[PDB]
Amino acid sequence: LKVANEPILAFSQGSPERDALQKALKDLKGQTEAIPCVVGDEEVWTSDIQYQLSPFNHAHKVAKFCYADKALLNRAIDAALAARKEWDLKPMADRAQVFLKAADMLSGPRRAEVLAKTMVGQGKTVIQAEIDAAAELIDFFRFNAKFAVELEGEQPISVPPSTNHTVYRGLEGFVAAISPFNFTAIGGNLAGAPALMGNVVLWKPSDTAMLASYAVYRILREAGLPPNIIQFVPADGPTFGDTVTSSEHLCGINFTGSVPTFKHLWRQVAQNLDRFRTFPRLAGECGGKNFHFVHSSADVDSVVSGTLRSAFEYGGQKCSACSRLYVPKSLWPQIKGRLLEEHSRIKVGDPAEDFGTFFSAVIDAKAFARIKKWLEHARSSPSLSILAGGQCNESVGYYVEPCIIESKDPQEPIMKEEIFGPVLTVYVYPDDKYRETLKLVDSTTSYGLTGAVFAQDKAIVQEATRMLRNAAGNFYINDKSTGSVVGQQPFGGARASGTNDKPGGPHYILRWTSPQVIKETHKPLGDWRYSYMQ
Amino acid sequence: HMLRWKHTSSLKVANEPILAFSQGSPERDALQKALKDLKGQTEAIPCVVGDEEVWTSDIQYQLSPFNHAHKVAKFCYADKALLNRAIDAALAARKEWDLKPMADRAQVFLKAADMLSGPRRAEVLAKTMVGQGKTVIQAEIDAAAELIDFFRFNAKFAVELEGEQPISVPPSTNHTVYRGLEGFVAAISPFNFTAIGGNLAGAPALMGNVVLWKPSDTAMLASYAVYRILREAGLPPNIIQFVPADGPTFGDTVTSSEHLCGINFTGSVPTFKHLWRQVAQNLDRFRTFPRLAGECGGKNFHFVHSSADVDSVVSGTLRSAFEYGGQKCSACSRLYVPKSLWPQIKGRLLEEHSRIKVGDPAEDFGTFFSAVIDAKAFARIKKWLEHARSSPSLSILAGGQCNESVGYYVEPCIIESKDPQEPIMKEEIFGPVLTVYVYPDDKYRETLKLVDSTTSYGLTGAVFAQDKAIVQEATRMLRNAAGNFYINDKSTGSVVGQQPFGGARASGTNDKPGGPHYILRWTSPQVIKETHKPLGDWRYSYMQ
Repeated sequence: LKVANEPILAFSQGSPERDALQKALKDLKGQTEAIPCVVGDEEVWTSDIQYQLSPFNHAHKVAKFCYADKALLNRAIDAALAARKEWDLKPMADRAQVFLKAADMLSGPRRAEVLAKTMVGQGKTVIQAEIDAAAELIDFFRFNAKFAVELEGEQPISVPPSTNHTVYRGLEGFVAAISPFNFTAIGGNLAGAPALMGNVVLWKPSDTAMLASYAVYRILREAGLPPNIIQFVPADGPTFGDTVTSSEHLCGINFTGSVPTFKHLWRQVAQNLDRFRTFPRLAGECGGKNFHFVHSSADVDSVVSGTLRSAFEYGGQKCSACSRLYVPKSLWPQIKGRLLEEHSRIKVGDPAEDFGTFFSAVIDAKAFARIKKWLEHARSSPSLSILAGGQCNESVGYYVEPCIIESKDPQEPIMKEEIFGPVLTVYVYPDDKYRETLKLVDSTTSYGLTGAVFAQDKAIVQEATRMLRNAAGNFYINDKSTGSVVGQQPFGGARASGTNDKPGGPHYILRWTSPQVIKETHKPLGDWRYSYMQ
Repeated sequence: HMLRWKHTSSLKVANEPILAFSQGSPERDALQKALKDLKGQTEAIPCVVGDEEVWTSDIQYQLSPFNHAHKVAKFCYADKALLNRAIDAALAARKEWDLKPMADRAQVFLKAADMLSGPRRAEVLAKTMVGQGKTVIQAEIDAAAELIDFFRFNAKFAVELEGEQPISVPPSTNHTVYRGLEGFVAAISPFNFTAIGGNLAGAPALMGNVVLWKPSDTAMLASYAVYRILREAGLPPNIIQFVPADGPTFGDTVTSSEHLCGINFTGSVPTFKHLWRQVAQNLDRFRTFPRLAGECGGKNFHFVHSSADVDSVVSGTLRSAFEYGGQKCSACSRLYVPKSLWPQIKGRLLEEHSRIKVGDPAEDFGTFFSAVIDAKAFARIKKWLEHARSSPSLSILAGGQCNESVGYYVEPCIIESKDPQEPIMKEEIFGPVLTVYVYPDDKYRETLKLVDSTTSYGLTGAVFAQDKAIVQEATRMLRNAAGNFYINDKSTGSVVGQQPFGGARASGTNDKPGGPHYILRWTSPQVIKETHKPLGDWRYSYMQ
């Protein structure tokens, strides 16, 4: 199966895509969608009513949904389990066709819709929605389809008089998919990739991405996904976790989110290990405290633009966002001056009404409060100085200005802890301490997700690459630490950053299949004795 | 381009040929000599950390299963201090080993494979026969063929994996580095296959990991032989630490280290679950999330349809149930037979049964299988034989005796159950004990469901049938009852590269050692993107 990456559109004035997106945005203005839980084809409402708010205008309730209770979740499990055998017995190609059709729909007639719902519901600007809800999701669907179809061609050796064949079975049981607010595409992949491999899934989408998540769900159903293969089950986090880890039929958890939550689920599975019919597979992509490391030979313009984008795009709400910048003293006057000047030109505002907006409000009240706590810490710490930004205002939306901080302490808590907000901390190191500082990049935090080195000196790049081998699972030379592209930079890292199953690459789907090998022998067997025994 | 990437190589390997050991053959003469080399000998096997041979006070003996007066090895359990010293030294060796080209790491295993194939073949076979109680052919498919195949095929899979690279588009170049896991891996191997110990420790090492290998007490002699061959083949010090130990003690120590990054386990389900829980308990101490791999037991079936070839059923079932005393994770322990064929099959099984020779595999090559592994195994099997006599649902059709005066000798035993849910149909015995359930022909479908639902396991199984429609139906119905499924062949004897081995349900994590994907559990890939042009502005054109 031949596939290539979905083009990223330019959205120039008067372009078809810009016109379509403007209309789709208008289609959502003032609208609230009532989004039910979906079990099979049944739309189910509980009394546990919840609302998703537009981050940049929280008066706008973009969706009303509800939390599935334990009983509803248990029903969803039973219904899914009953549909699994037939789905798993379907040829891989037939299952792939659903995702390829969904991809075509997202590429064309549904593009504007999913972009708009991601913009209005999650607070993304045009381009951030485009690389996510369109390109990345489309790529996940097309590339995983290719990988899965080609996996069936990975067959063992047959020697006469026997024929051997590997059957890539889905896992027996159900998979729980738990997706984060920050990428529409990640939800699609967490539920979609296991389903592609013959699994059935309870999908708990993020509250704060409900609108776009349901849009993806409906597209999958319209593209031909049968009932009870993916159940759409928003729920209270703990309740969902407690329920799925209590079922003897749990066979996997596909998680993206916080370290402590993933650890909790892992421990719940371990506590209940004697109840399960098989050993559940846990996949978890968690956060990072990602670096941009600058050598004195760096191209300053690239450092500045790459760092502004990595640190501040989508309000810094990326697992891969740069939050610690290491700069040699010799380059600091240039980089400081340029960062502060460009900072003053960044527009924070309504991304639907003003396409000039660089980034918008953070996701919700809780994120706003957490980020404010870090800004307050930056105003308190003896080693920290806010160079620019630091303002926030939640009267209309959850607006946090981009903030640039200098730390005199390379080990300050702000250098170690993931904020998930538009907060960049800079540490200036003496040029003659480059090596010691590279070691600090590696040793300071608990994370291992992304990092970049900016340098134009080959020996330096080779040395830094070797030294930072385990400091970053996605490592960048002269580029920003965010924006991995499916099939080009498979994404993930180790240390505390998760299990590193590399979604976006060819091996990810292997976590969602439990292979069976069939040997058929075409001639009757001989005696049980062996010739040497005579 | 500041980073330059090498062309990846390819590797041509094929399965190691099984030798015939005919009279007057060089391999038979060599094996006889190697067996004589062991007669009356006790090897003192130390712990090895780096290149240092270390002894502790916890002295242990390995006995020859068929002559337990013969202590084939004296070894010792590493204490917690020594295990922690081994961890420290392995960790200090890891970065250099991980940075070695995959092809250089592969060379060690290819050299070891050649040594095992040729000059060391008789040695590892003899040590497996004498120490684990295997017959010639069981040792051959194991200590030679399978171990050699693991080393060669995994080397091929690993070298070729580096050719799996992502797409690059201007202005950037993307490359995947297949890093070893950061930390150490604990490998915990079982008594029943010499080859499994080699794979459990060796596969992670091949992928740039460092390993503490706790071999099975009852396979110490052969295991140390493999370890020595690896070192001789060029494995550097501190890459695989040879550390026999008390099982609980070993598990407590490795799961208490912040640097644990994997456990590669084959053995009992309860032990695997215990380790899994210990890792979960210590989750907050680890630098990264440890990867647990576990292959555990089965309760494997041969299912017979009325259309089956009777002779194939009988011979395949006798081998599956009784070879190596049924001490295989894949051994047939439940036989389902249709009433129409039971008179023929029963007659044949009983006749052939009476011809099975149990005895000393070193002294008498006529031996079909020998003693079970140890006193513990003997005791357990004895209790099951007693259960068969006591249970009103069970009847012993053949065998049923045992004698531990010289070796742990158990006759092959065939039992009929009238109850398809009898405990003996559910619980793994790991002994030469076959249970048969006879079902009415017209209930074959209902009976297929019973095959699927009766046990907690999903490892191996076979269907014997000449009807295509039936084979297709059974194959669909039994999809999750067996990770290795056989049509008209016995349920044991998977061959590397041909039948990748493993199963789910209670039988383990099913990572399919023997196949091309197993090595992926032991690498944590990094992707490097190098961009070759300056970046532009931070703004985008649509924002204008």
